[PDB]
Amino acid sequence: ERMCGRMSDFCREHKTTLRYIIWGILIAGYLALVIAACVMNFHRALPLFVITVVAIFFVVWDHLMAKYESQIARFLSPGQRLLDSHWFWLKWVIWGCLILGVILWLVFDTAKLGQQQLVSFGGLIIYTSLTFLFSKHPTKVYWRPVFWGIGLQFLLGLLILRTEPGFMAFDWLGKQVQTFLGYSDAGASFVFGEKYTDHFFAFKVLPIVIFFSTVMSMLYYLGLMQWIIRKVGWVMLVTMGTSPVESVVASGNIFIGQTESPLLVRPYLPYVTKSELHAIMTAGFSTIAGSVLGAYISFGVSSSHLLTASVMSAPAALAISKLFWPETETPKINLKNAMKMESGDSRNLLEAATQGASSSISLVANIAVNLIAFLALLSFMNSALSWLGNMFDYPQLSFEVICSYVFMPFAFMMGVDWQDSFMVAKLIGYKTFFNEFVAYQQLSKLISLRQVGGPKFVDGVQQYMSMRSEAISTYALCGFANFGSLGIVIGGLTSMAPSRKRDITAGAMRALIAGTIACFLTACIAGMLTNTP
Amino acid sequence: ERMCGRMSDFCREHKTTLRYIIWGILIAGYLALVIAACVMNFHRALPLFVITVVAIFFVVWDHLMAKYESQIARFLSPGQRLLDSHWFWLKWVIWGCLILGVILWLVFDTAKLGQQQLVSFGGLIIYTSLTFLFSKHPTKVYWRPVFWGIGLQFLLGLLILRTEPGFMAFDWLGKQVQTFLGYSDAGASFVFGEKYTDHFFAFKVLPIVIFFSTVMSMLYYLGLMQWIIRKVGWVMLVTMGTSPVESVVASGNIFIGQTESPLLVRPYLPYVTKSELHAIMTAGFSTIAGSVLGAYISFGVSSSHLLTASVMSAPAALAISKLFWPETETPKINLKNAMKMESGDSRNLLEAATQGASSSISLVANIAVNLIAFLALLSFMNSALSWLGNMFDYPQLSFEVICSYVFMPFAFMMGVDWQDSFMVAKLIGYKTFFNEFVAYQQLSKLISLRQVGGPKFVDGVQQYMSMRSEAISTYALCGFANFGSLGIVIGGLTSMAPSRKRDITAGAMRALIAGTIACFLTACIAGMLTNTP
Amino acid sequence: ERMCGRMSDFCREHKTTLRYIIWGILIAGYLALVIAACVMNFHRALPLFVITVVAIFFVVWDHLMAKYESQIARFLSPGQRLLDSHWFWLKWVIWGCLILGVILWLVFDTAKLGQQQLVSFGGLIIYTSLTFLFSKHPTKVYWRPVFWGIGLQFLLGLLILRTEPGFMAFDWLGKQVQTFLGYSDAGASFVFGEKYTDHFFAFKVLPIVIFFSTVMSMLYYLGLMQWIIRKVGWVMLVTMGTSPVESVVASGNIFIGQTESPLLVRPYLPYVTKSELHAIMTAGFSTIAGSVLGAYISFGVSSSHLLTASVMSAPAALAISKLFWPETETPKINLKNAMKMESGDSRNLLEAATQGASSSISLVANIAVNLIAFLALLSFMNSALSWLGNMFDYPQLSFEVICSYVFMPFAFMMGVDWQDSFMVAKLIGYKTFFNEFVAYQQLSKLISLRQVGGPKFVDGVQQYMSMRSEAISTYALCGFANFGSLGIVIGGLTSMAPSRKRDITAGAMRALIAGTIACFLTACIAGMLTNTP
Ligand SMILES: NC(=O)c1ncn([C@@H]2O[C@H](CO)[C@@H](O)[C@H]2O)n1
Ligand SMILES: NC(=O)c1ncn([C@@H]2O[C@H](CO)[C@@H](O)[C@H]2O)n1
Ligand SMILES: NC(=O)c1ncn([C@@H]2O[C@H](CO)[C@@H](O)[C@H]2O)n1
Ligand code: NA
Ligand code: NA
Ligand code: NA
Ligand code: NA
Ligand code: NA
Ligand code: NA
Repeated sequence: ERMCGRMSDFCREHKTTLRYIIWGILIAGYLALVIAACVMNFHRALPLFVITVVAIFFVVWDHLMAKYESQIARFLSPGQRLLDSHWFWLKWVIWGCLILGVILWLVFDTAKLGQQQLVSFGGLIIYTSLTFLFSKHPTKVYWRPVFWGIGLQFLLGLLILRTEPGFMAFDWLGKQVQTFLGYSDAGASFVFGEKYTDHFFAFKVLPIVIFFSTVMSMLYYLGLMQWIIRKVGWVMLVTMGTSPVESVVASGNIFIGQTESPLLVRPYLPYVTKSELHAIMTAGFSTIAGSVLGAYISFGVSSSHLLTASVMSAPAALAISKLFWPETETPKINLKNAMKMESGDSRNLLEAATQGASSSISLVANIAVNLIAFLALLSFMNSALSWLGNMFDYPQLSFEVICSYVFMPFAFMMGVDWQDSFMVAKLIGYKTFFNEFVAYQQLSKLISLRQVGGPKFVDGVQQYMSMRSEAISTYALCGFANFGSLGIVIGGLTSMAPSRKRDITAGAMRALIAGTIACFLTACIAGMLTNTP
Repeated sequence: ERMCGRMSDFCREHKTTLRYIIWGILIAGYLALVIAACVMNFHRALPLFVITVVAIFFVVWDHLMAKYESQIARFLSPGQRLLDSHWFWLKWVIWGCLILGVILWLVFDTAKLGQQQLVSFGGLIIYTSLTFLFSKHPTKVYWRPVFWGIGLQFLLGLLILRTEPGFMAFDWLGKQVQTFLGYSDAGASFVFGEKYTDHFFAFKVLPIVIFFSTVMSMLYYLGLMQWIIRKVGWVMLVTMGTSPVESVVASGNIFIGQTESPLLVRPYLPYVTKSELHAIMTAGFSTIAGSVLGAYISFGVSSSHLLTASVMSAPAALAISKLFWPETETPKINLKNAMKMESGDSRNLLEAATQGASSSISLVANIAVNLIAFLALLSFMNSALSWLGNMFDYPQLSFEVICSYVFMPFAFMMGVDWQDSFMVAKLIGYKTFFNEFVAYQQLSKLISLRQVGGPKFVDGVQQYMSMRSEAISTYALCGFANFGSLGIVIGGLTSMAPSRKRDITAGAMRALIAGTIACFLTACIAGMLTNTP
Repeated sequence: ERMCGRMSDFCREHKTTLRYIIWGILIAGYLALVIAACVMNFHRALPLFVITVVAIFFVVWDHLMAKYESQIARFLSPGQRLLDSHWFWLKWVIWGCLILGVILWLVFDTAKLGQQQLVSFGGLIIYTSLTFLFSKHPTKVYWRPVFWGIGLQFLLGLLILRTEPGFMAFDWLGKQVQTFLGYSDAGASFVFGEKYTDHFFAFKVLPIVIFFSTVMSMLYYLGLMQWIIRKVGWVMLVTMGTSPVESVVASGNIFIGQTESPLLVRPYLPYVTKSELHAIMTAGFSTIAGSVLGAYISFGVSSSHLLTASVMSAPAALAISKLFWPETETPKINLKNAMKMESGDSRNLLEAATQGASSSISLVANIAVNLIAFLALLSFMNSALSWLGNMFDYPQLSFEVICSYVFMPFAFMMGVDWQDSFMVAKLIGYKTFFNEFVAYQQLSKLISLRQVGGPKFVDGVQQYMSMRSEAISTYALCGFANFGSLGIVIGGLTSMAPSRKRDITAGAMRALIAGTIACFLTACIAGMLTNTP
């Protein structure tokens, strides 16, 4: 096999040029398809052209930043020095302008919108004040992250809610997800037959969770998920001044669950501080995963609001975490170590899909069993309370009634009107004691009732509430924060960092409370920008 | 935060009084609700008053025993010394009176009831004699536990079967369980839709198992389960004279499965003797769990008889275990170590519920798969036997026919009449080779046939049997003793005590046989007290 | 208990004779039943007589070989020496006769059958040549296994396809399996109700997998599976000259999956060579398991062809493995060590059934989830391609179209006609990127369409293809070779042999390719013997 040896030697000699040429040919073929499509018809091929353009722009941008990082940093340095020199007096001017802007916005927009929006702003202040009073180290508070996190939420809300471009963008983004979740019906129909709709939740909704988990694993293998995570984490790190580890985890928890987001930084967990560990747990409790997003949309919950809430939950989580548990130690991990995220042990795309599918088995099983147990307990509790309430000739006592009268102040501070605050309080109670699947199920019921158009009151009982209240409830309920999740979060994090078991347990409860506050903070910002129809 | 530090110092200074006062206020509030309910109406609030009274009585009782244990023991000592002094002659009088009482009961009650009850008593003697002949150490038999265990069963049967108070109490207790298992329909309806009744067993019965497992975990967290276990174990220990470890496990196996009852004593397993290890396995094989109780009731099996059999199975298990495998060593574990039972790692009630729910996944999955395999094998075996039986012009040969002609003597000794003994033998065969889900399914069929009222014989084949025979079959089938369970029992116990693998394997088969004998012993006692309608 | 001690002493003294006599009595009873059945009627009892006769023959044969092995080997030795002496010249005569026979068969049978059969023979040559060119060590090729493996396939095909006895035998064997898979309906009906047919695949097909897995475990406990494996492995070892380890694994992969066949040789995995490890993986990828056989038959795929393909896949796997990755080291494991296969830790038959049932849980769960994900991805890909294809006014672009135009040459070489080659290529694509459940589902659709008798072309689109093409597709698709299975195969084999992780990864890709080639080789042989109707 002398010829074979010569071929092997030739391949070894010019390995780099051979593969580079092959990739170049593939790129040229793709560009040829794009240009030909535009030539035949442009209006029909516009989205393909747009996707190609943005991809080219980002690839060129990333290459330039990597290659010319030193030159750009040196070029920026003189301006930074000048700003540092004049900052001692310029800080008052900047702060005064920002305060004036906030005042003007309240006077000319919030007051015009109505009283409820002002109450939302007041609740935002009150929640922040309460977090300060009950802080771990009230004296040792670094206020830069708190203000920046709130400001970033306010800017995101303005761009996505009060501007036609952002409103259109997220409405389009939500509609694509709604289209994407319909593909799972093909697999559900075969496995469970054409009668799979006889059992809606089990045979139609859970397959959506399976399909999304598969896609998320495929994206992780390709590396797009990390690409977005790094881009977002840099913004939060630069503006807020947080540690790289917590910034990366917060950015990654937008798309990933509480139990799989810390895996983005596994080696460095033993060396993190208590504050960073608290922030990690807080971020997990203040967000949802991309696998369960489709199920909530299938119920009837707005896709745009869910996406907006998930994005806004990261800066709030870090801001509340820093205020609730500030940093009193020296961080050890650096930016390069945090940003590098180890992809899984998948040789090819299809193997990644199988791994994602297999992981979804325990996910759906636990979801189904937990729902069965919780609803069974709820029915038992309601029957028992009715039995106890009949002694005083009040047989209507129920878990809902107690929660409505208990969690009412929390909803009123978020800007919900007096009548609907009692209805939102029930959803808050469902989320706090059970999981958020129950709360969104009840919320979907109310949304459907309103869309039907039936009477708003029957026998003196309110049947549905306003559209604005539904939006606020959507933001407040977007989280994995429940008393039950405390144990599994602790167990998983100890399994990843056995040496830090003592520290993990200490901050878990504070993190669980911080996550709920962060969700409420997002709801307050949504409430003060939405209008009363 | 000087004020915060002062508040923290104040809380630390009087931590004990602060929490005690809070608990006192809660207790006062509960009492205020109870008294107010009684004032408004007494007949309507009676059960709440009763529950409060018994709870107060037990709390006071437990506190007094804990505080005044030494004084009470010293007060009792003189009487014990006097009894010991006169016991050498007083033992004959007591034994003679007990023998005379047994004779009188047989003559004036059993003979009046009929021949079958006398046969039940004879079978009770015969089973005990057979256990003695095939004992491990026939010479080294301690007869106190054997007689006390049988006597306790006889007293329990008299109080629960032949007295209006006990009969009413357990009928009421069974009805509450029947009400309790209906709450799972709320969760089943949502997960599996309103058509969940199209698939009865999978979508309605298994959720009952999930719900009960959840409740059992919640009770274990609160500590009620241990409270009852200690109370029962003390009675068996004091009367029978068994070791604390086996007494606790036997009392706990009334409510818990064979594989989770030994966890009540995990640390001390390596130090137990062979006899105690045999008793532990025997108790597991002679009882059922509280999670599968609802499924059996859903089939149609009597709730009262199931509860009565579960209670009566513990003294029988210990009695047969001691006789079959008596003690020839010195026990090491003491009472205080055995009674202390380590609760699970659950921070709150809701976390306990989630843990109980998660554990039920493997339970229902194994149940469903095992049933599919066993019934498929049963159909294959019956077809093969019919194929083989046709050679001799007898195509009716089947697994049922062989079992009916094989296990008939065991049922006749339990007091079943000649005609129905062949029908009970089939159920015994189903339980021995398959699990007890199959046997109870067949028993429910027969119960439904009788309740319908159709012909008792069609084409010369008996369709159903008497009510008394159904009760006896209910007692005999209440156990986890099957050839398949031998492996999983050994594996789980080795996993808990790796060093004792050699001892565990040796006694597993004897324990499996002892459990079946104990179940038969309970059935014999039930048969000799029930009447022929 | 002096009598008991005497009985124990008597049992110990003559333990061997006591159990031997008991077994003899049981054998005599069985023979009495057989003879009596024949006496009453012979034609009705014929199959029982046949089974008894063959069992007796094999038992006697095995005993004689074990006892008289040395004498037989010595008796054969002189002939072997004489053949070795004259082999230097006799080899040319034997080889020439074999070549002449092949030529005569082609001229007088293949040419008569038609052109397509000749193309199948050409494809067989071409696939072998390609494996030679891309071999790991082309110079160090041992050609004995390659020719013997192909020859054994040719002989098996002749006996099973072109002879009435073999054709009848495998048709009968397939029909028995079809009867055997109907027994699972008994368990499915109870667990999932009488409406279990509303969801065909989940509630009827998967239980078949559960039932077969249970039966396979029971057979493994009894030892029949090993008995057949040794008999087949000896034939392949003697004729082909392969190592005992790979021969045993190849014979065992006919009945067992890729992940459980290596367990037949667990201790010796660290000591195998690279070539043997490659052969093990190749055999796993070139065969299916007996648990999934029923599901494929339920779809509508021929049982006889599936059995024939599974048998023919072992010699092909070894032949291709040796050619693709020949041996350049010295094997260490011997025949006695390889043949001894350690049965599982099952005390009795029923425990084995439970263990087999439990293992099937993960099997069916992974199957269902993988199918849901793959079909969902397929729908998404097709929609995306249609969206991209509309730019060029070609909205019919799809995964099927691309695969049809890509994998066409592979199907044409196997002997499929021009029109049907494009249809077979789609099935090949489904098997390569997804699993073989999808491909067989599509194949069953085509088979049903043909059996209906509808038009073969509608709107110029072929709806179904010939019966011969369906057979060829059946042979080509019989394998577990897919890109996704690569990871799980590597993980399982590393878990069994941790030290060989580096070697396992290197040969996995070559093994995956070899398995597909082996499946194609079987299809080519089937194509050249089947006739065009
Ligand atoms: N991808 C994940 O990690 C995930 N998804 C769902 N849940 C759990 O399911 C519950 C309800 O959806 C949540 O509270 C979580 O505890 N976890
Ligand atoms: N809670 C438990 O431990 C449990 N419950 C059921 N089973 C098993 O399920 C089988 C039939 O119910 C029993 O024989 C047991 O082996 N075990
Ligand atoms: N018994 C087994 O080992 C088995 N059975 C099925 N599969 C997997 O299921 C997939 C489709 O059946 C195959 O590719 C295998 O990867 N494995
Ligand atoms: Na999240
Ligand atoms: Na949130
Ligand atoms: Na039990
Ligand atoms: Na029992
Ligand atoms: Na196989
Ligand atoms: Na194959």
